[PDB]
Amino acid sequence: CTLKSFTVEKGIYQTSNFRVQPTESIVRFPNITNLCPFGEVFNATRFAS
Amino acid sequence: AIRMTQSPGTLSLSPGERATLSCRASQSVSSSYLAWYQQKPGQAPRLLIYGASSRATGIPDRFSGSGSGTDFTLTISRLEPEDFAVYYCQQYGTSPSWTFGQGTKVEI
Ligand SMILES: *[C@@H]1O[C@H](CO)[C@@H](O)[C@H](O)[C@H]1NC(C)=O
Repeated sequence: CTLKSFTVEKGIYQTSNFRVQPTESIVRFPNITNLCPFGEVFNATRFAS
Repeated sequence: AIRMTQSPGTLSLSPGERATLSCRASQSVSSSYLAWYQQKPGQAPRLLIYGASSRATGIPDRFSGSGSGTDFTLTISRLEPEDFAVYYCQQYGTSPSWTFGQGTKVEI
């Protein structure tokens, strides 16, 4: 397929690339224990000028 | 632990007058996290004010909230036959640490 031919002559042909695929996914976020106070911004009684 | 107290202990007024209830905090409480509830006997608390100045859905405009720091105020401009029930002030937040007042009773 790389040579686009059904006959292959004697030689060495680079046909593809090899890649070790990942095994699993890792997530590392900071150890945070607070909720963002978005209520007092989006739910304020009076927005500023 | 913040302590929320209410004044007066019992408020006696006639219908059509002006009612003012005060909530005192042992510390400085953010005005964004103060609520006012009205509870008639035999019922669940009804949220009147949140954010210390915003009225819940269906609340008559005769109720108003104000204040900051340690002093917060719930003002009823014109008492009505339905506006005579217990009143609580609550301090809350985005953290699991809330507090309630001891209750102020408005009577005829
Ligand atoms: C994250 O913090 C909590 C305390 O807030 C602690 O109990 C927990 O062990 C911490 N976790 C890590 C991975 O540091």
